[PDB]
Amino acid sequence: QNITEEFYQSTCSAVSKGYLSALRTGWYTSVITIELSNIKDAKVKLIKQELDKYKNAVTELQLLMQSTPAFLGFLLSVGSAIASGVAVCKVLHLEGEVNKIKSALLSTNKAVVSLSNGVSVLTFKVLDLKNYIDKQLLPILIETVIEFQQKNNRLLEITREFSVNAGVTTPVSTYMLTNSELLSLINDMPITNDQKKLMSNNVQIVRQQSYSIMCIIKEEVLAYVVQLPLYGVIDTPCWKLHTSPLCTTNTKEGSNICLTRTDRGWYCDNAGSVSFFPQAETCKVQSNRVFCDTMNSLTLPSEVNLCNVDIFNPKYDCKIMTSKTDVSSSVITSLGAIVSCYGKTKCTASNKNRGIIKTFSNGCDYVSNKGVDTVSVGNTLYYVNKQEGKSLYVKGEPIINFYDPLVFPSDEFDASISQVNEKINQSLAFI
Amino acid sequence: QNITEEFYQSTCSAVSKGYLSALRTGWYTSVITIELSNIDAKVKLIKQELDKYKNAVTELQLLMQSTPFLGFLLSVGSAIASGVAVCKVLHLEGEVNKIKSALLSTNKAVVSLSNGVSVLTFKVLDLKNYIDKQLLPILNIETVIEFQQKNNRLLEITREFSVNAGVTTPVSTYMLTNSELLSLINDMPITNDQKKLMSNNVQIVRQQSYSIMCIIKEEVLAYVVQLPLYGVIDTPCWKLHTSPLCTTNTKEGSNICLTRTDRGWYCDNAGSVSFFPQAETCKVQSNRVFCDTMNSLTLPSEVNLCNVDIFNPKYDCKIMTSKTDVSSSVITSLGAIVSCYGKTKCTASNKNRGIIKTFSNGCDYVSNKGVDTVSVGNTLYYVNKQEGKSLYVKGEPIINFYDPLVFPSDEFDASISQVNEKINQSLAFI
Amino acid sequence: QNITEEFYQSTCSAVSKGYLSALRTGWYTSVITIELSNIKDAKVKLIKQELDKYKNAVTELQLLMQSTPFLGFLLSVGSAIASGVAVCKVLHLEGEVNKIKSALLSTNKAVVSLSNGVSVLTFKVLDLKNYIDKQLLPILNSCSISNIETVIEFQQKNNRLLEITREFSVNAGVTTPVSTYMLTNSELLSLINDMPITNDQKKLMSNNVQIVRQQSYSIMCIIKEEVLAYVVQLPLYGVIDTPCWKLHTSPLCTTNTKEGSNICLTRTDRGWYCDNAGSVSFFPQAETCKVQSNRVFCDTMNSLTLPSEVNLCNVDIFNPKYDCKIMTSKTDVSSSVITSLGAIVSCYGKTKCTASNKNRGIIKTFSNGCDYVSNKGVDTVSVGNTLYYVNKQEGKSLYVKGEPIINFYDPLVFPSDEFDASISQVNEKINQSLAFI
Ligand SMILES: *[C@@H]1O[C@H](CO)[C@@H](O)[C@H](O)[C@H]1NC(C)=O
Repeated sequence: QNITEEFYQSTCSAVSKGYLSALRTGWYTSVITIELSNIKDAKVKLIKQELDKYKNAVTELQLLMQSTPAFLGFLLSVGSAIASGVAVCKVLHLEGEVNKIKSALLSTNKAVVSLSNGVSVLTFKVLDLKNYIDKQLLPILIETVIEFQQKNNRLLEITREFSVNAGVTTPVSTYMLTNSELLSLINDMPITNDQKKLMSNNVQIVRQQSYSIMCIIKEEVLAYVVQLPLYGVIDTPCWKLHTSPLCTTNTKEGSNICLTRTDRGWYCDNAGSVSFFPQAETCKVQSNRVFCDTMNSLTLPSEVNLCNVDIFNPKYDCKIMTSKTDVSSSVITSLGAIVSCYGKTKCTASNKNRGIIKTFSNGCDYVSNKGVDTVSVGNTLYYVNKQEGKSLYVKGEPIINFYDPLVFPSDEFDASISQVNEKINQSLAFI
Repeated sequence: QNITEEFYQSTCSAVSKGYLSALRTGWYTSVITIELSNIDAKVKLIKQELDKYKNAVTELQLLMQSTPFLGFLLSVGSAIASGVAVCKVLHLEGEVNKIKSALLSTNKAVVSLSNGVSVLTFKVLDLKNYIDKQLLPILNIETVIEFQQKNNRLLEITREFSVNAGVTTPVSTYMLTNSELLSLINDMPITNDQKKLMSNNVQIVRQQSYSIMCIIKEEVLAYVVQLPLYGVIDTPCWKLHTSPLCTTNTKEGSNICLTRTDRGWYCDNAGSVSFFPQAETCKVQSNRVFCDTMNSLTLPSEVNLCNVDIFNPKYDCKIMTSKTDVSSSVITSLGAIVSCYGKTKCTASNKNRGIIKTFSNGCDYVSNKGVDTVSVGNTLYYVNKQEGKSLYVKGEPIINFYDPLVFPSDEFDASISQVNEKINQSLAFI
Repeated sequence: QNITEEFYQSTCSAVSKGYLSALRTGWYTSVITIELSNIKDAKVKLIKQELDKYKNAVTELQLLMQSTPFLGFLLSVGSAIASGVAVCKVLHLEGEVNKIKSALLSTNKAVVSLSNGVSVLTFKVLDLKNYIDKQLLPILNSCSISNIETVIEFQQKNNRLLEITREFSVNAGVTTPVSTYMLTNSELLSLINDMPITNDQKKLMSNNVQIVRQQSYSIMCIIKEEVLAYVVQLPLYGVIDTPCWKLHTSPLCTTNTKEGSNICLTRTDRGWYCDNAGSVSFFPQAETCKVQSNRVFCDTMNSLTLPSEVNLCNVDIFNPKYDCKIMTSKTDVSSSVITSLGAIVSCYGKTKCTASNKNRGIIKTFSNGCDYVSNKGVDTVSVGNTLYYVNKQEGKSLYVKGEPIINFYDPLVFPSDEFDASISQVNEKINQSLAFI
């Protein structure tokens, strides 16, 4: 859609608006099964070599079944992403539970099984090795050799991925679940029509946010749980907040005070509140849609958005940190770049065909990506995002000029506007 | 075994007891060798397949060139230093020849290196034998397939080493098969109790092992597999869960917070306590916790007193202060800690019965008995359904003992005594 | 070369000198293309099974094309693949793939001038349209082919496409390091050789191809007009052979008997330092650099540009030209730092801190405070219940004797728990506390 961005000179921050939400709120757990076979000349020797790989893969999966679960980011909660999948896997260890799946997939490769614990799970049979080995390889004991290696390949690959990932893999590979299997799983998933179209148009993002959990191998059946994301929040407004240090620009070194907004990250409207994602690298952006997981979020009142327009508003205590580290840095935003230039650092913005077109002076400034290709801060070169969108420069006096350095708390790790004001009042009273 | 858990309302923390230790204290380094060879429509497939072998050897030669809350207090070390030491020995003249001669008659031998380390040495793939007897005279489609199967493991080993800078972890089944690993464990010069432990957790051994690409010389490809030795076994371990503890005043901006920063895994070890500040560095198998002592801090055993009496004089319990009253939850072994502040909706529900506990402002705790999920704001967390008894130790939140006008807020890494010291300095000025 | 190291007892820090720089400063973007074909008995089942893998890989690549893209907290925020994504955005323009398609008609290697002006080297590393249209089209248009060699030849020919699709699928279309399937050694060396760079840069990249792979990105881009194109982003080393040094720091605390009365001080400016264009490139997280013997490969994106006077903090932490960065606390836990030619040991409380030889046992027992031991005769360092191995690399260590600067401060007014402070900031806070008295 229409992505916009506003830079606030007063607080050295920028907000990118125009995004749509796709927040993970639930999990769909499906049981993927592979039917195995009960096993007690140069060409035939190749079959036994390939058959030993099958026997080793089963043994490795048995050993694998034993060892298996069966800025403000430090404020996040502690949870287990695969807990719902582990619950389905625990049920499969009950007596007769695997037989239910085995009987449901006797005539077809796709059925809905109601487990004993009550969970109704869609179950696939993606590879039938019992059918192949018992009917094609059992009576014998070059086309058979080649056909066997291709058919047996998927079991070997699934075993390798599970082995080097403690039985839990993410993203879900095409060997764990092919595109046709995943798309058909999405189509028959008991979800909204908006969710079906969303997941179908973003199959890769679904893979990256899914888990494959090695579960059980019993009664000639290998079963693993594929945990797919359910996006219960769709098409609500999201915005990304970029922050950078804001310092005074006094010439004499060591007399400068700094202030940095610590509330950077992704913000999305969610159920009357705002889901705040402090580590923006945990979200995946597709054009104008941002895919996040609510497990990596903090639930904040919607008034937190007021800190972008008025950092001194009384309705929300805007979070900042203070220091005297006036080092130069840059933040590449969605439609531009924030440049915090201090000291003797060379800060420029250049175009690919013409060289330097803007020289940044001391302080915090901003340039849009229109006509700009790269930004240099010191000895480092940064490439700006070339995505289309309008940027708006909101002129304002840097709020750091409002503070007296003699009483400014110049080392607050995780403070706020009111917290700094309270400390100033205590220091001024002593004077 | 018997997993128990105690929640301390006074300090907003919980301890899960009943675990047994398995701490990595040493390394066993083994030298894994693959013997290499110095080098029609159907033969065109062989020459294409032979180039894959030739490129993998060339790639390994280029690879040989490139030689191999309180977590910020951890020490700086190299996990593969012991394996690299063995790899440095293999570059000496005649050192590879000893391994080459020791594996002439068998695929498994114990070689004493020049530096003194006695290492078990495997020959897992013999390509010189295959190439010299079947492919040398030729330069039958069955031979082509036989070559691809024999050469497959070398391509995979080269592939894994290439995208991992020559050091891979966990050790894949291509670096070391289960039979090779089990036989390596069986002939390892360790106790029979340690052999059974490593054999019953071979995958965990893989996850805590390293494969170090080493040398390719004199028709021999050698890489070092570094297996963990668990020198601390079956000592008591406990996990400490912490969550922010804040006052619950209605008027915004007048609240102070306090959080115990000493969360993580704790295990008894040689008269002291090994403290693992980042609990994600340990692997739990039922009631046994596998950690690496390299990710631990050695603390006096009196650190345990912080759970029963945070104001005890024997240990200065570590805390951090702030005014960030955001709501959060911690899923423990047998329950969940919920820090609910402001206007946040914090509840605990059953899937068939709905909400059974509504958390009020402050720090509280719910056991997993009858509870399936915990909701804090817009986030849903699932509790552990494992069986075990929880004990709720009623207590006045210690944050109520402090005067907010002199309370040192925004202390990044402080302690009980350190906060008291700043309060006395602030009170004296008044 | 000659690696040396100096330990400063006064500040509980060590500097390792003698390294040479190889800093990533720019990106070279090349377009790697694979020409694909438009496609409408026991063996025919094998060919169609292998043909379905080709068709499934193309579909997966299409879905993949749809979804297209101590002081480290002070580092700048950027996108490492922005330059490659910018080139990939150009390839979505009409007729842009056709230009590449026509430019690689006669050769497998050509320089294409894009519409926006960027000149990119373009490779054709695999021609599947040539194989399928000439060998597989007549067979399927009739069936029942009788020599099995064609089936094996097809799967081997199709193998590289399957692997590239697999790596791109489980990595969101961006892979790093660049595998040999994305770009073979022969392809990479020829790409390096024809890269319009200095001969010094060519020799450096050729002798360290693995580091080039590890510092490169492969970005899946577009699949259109029977052409699969992905962008490989290779590192440009614009800073070469300048002096580098690594600064190791450890907490420096007092050793008072009464518990809880001790103050601590730690230099926070640890990391890699390299001379660069009159300033110093400072890499606070040293784990982001790769060391090859005595050459250090870093990426400037993980660096801060500091004035060269920052080096004065190693010889005189109280110098007036640069405000040396420190942090203060009262956390007297024991820890160790393994340096290039030794080990720093901060031993506090009742912890057992020793340095031992495997054949000779303990040769140094550390007392309370911060000390240092060289790797001469030392194999391991033990702090508490943890064992660390020292580097056995040859080199001279110099012990710069000095009284620990923490003894210069009065604990009653010492500003404890300063998360990110400095020498001057601590002095300023002390002066305000002393004025109140
Ligand atoms: C302050 O000093 C007194 C003794 O003078 C001591 O009892 C107290 O614990 C100290 N701390 C506080 C917070 O009062």
